[PDB]
Amino acid sequence: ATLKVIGVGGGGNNAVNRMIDHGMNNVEFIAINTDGQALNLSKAESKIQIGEKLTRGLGAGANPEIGKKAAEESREQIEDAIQGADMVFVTSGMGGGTGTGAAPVVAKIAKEMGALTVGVVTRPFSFEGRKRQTQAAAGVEAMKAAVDTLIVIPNDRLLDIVDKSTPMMEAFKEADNVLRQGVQGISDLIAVSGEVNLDFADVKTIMSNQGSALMGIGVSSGENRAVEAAKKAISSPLLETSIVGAQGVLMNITGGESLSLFEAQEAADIVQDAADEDVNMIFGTVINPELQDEIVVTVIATGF
Ligand SMILES: Nc1nc2c(ncn2[C@@H]2O[C@H](COP(=O)(O)OP(=O)(O)OP(O)(O)=S)[C@@H](O)[C@H]2O)c(=O)[nH]1
Repeated sequence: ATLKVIGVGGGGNNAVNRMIDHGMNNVEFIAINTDGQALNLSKAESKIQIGEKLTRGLGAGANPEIGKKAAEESREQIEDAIQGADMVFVTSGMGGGTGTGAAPVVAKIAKEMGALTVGVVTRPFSFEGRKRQTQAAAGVEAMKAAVDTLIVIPNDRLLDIVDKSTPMMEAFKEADNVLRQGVQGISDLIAVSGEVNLDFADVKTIMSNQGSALMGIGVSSGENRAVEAAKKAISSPLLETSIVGAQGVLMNITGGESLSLFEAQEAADIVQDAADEDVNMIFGTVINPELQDEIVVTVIATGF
């Protein structure tokens, strides 16, 4: 199953560049922008410049109608770059001109083409003002009605989880953790055949046309290693929705040879309780003898 990560706008490409510098293998990146000046500094193995005649190589100057029309008009090259993909993550800063307008349509392209399409967008800092927060909003709703399932990140939460000293690029990286977690997690299920296996059909089942989504990976060792990992796993302070009310869950548990039944049940109960609802849970496990004292819980939860 081939996974493609698509940045749309400068935000999206920064997202991409950081994720490359982090090193993610067996995921194919695509950078997409109106701004040529940007794309020239992207590390993406594949780049697509859109709205060329609309903007002559400049960004969309905070009118999304431009990013929209731009992409809608470079559809065919986009499609060629997409093709061969089973799942696509569409990543974008909402509020700009390019992202807000083009991103909803990259994903609508991606959905019609048949891909399982996950939106991962940022809402902007309150300090960017009301007007941007509203353009951002319009984007997010287009993105919701355009994808299978959407992840939203109000940028303001960074200010809540950062200390007064943290460089800006660090805060943005911490926001990247969401995308990195989903991508690494799914990539990992797909690549490994478990004792109780999860595969891509399960991903399709919990993620197709489900609205809001949470994606986590939690890692821990110690006494309560399984409760602690499942608790790390299901908890971003960076999201718009919590886990509560979830209606679909896919959950994988990876451990060494001492992975107990009792504690697999314990992590699964962390989750099942946490939704506060009768869930459709699909459950899987992997015993990786390399792993010594630590376990990793991968959780993907939708249905809000
Ligand atoms: N969290 C995070 N947010 C970003 C980043 N880059 C931009 N943003 C936010 O996302 C929004 C849009 O990002 P940006 O890439 O500048 O828009 P654009 O679509 O490129 O807009 P334009 O070039 O046509 S004007 C901005 O309002 C900003 O708040 C980033 O690297 N990390």
